[PDB]
Amino acid sequence: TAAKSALSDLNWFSDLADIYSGQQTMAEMDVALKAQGEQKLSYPIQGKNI
Amino acid sequence: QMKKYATDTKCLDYLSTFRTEVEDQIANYKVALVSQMRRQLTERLVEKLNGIQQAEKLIQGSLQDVMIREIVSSFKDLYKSRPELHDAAMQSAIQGLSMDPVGAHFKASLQELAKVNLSTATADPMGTVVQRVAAVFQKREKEFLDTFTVKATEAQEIKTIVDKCHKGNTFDFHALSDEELRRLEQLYSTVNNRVGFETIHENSIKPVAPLSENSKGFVEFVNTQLEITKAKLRNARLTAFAHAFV
Amino acid sequence: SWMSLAPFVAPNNAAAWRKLRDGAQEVQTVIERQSTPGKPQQIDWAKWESQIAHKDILNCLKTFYTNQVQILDRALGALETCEGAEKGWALFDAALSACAKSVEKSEEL
Amino acid sequence: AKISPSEMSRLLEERIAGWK
Amino acid sequence: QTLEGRYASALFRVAKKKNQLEKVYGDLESVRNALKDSSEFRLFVDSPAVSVQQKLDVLRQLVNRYKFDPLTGNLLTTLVENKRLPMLARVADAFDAMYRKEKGEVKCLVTSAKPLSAQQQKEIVAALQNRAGTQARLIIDYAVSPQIMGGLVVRLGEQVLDFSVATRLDRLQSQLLAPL
Repeated sequence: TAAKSALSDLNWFSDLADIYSGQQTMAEMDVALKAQGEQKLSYPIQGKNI
Repeated sequence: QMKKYATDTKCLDYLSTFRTEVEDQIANYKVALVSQMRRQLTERLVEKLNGIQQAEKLIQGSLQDVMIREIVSSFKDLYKSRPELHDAAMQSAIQGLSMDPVGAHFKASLQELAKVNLSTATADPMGTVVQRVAAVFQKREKEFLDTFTVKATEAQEIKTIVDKCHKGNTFDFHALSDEELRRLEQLYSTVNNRVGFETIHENSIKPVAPLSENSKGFVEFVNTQLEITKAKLRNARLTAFAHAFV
Repeated sequence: SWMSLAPFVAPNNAAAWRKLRDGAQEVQTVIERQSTPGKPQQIDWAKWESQIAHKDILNCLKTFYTNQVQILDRALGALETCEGAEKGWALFDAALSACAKSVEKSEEL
Repeated sequence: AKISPSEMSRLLEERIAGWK
Repeated sequence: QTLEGRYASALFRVAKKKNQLEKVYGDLESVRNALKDSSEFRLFVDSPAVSVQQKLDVLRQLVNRYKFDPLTGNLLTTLVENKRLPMLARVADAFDAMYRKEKGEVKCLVTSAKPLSAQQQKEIVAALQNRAGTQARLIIDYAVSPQIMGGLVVRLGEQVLDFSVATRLDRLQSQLLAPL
């Protein structure tokens, strides 16, 4: 019943996961503010655009 | 033995490198996401054009098929009806033993067809081969355009019943609506998925899962702000969908 | 280098770590992929304008394409030059200090 | 590709000539 | 080329020179009619338990009764000694076809119903200028699938000139369903 990792109770693996997911999402939603300027669109519609 | 645990000093450099790396492995993520969107858009358009080309091809195939079938049936009628073609064919063969009415009638109908503008024509069993073939032409073209274009009834419905009833000068927001707004969203997913546009689905974003209490002060600032971005973006989407339809 | 931080994990802190690990894997599975071919798609309308007979809806579709690619390249070159994240980098720094406070304990020996 | 009335019909008309 | 073809080519290429084959042609036609009208001579060559003695005697005496030529007798003795006499009528018809083919062909021909003496004349003169064969003895027929346009076969096998309505029509239709 030995113990590797002479270091004591580690409890900072959760926070790393949380900040990783947070930075990932914050990037994902600082992207789509830019990639959806959406000036105008051109939809082909029967009777009018055709 | 303790010659083992000398590794346990190197559990501190790793975290410095964590902070140094993740602020770069992320800056090389937004770029890849942009290019992902570009790739998906391009592939969507390409598949659309392959489909539309194939449809055009099969249309013209069926067109010439019927163009031949109907001329042939017309000739099979006219021959058995008319007396003159018999002796004309006799003379034709006789002089050929050293033009026939079949090639003549075919060429005549083709020449009379080449300058018809089949769009201006009439119903299916309408006698004249042009009236027999243009029915197929127009009907097939209608069954074509409804699948790689939007229909004017779908437009009129929302344009006159849904969008402008919200608001005018800009068509601002959408909380002023019934639950049937969700159906409009479904309607969105039809149009762009027949035309072949690629718009970002905001809901592909996923919020954070809390793990421990110490993180609570961060996650909320994300998730709250995420809503402030998720709904906002929604508006900047649908206004476009409206301002094509006014 | 921080990916070689596995063996200092304990089974009470495993799934979280695994989540983190798989999270990063997702990112990397994107990036290399979206830089391996580079740009082989690059469609050329000279072909399709000819091969198609309508040339009435094709034009608007192409217009949409060229209107979106401009804004994509815009955002791309724009990001290629805060406070919302420091609230978590503080958690990271606290964890750093804790791990040093533990390694010093296990450097007595 | 090509259009039916003005092109294909002319082509097919050009195609039919043949005997012997 | 065949067996009966062998005897045919033999007697033809041997007899064309001196025999005045037309004489042989007439004698063989007489023999063919005697065959078709006897029913014992047919039996006789079928008659397998007959002595070759009686056969040879019959033939030698038949020389002195009807018209006869020497090469005819040589051939008859040949088909006797080679045990190939029942092939006699077949080789006779082979020789008839051979000689009349040297001189003039007989051809099949089809219409819908009765044509006219005028276009009949036109048909025969056109087929003659096409053949350039001075002798042509034809057939008339009525098959209405090829609607009325005159289809036929000038009898040499590799020329069935299909001047018809339905045939040109179907060939054209199946042609112009081609892609582009």
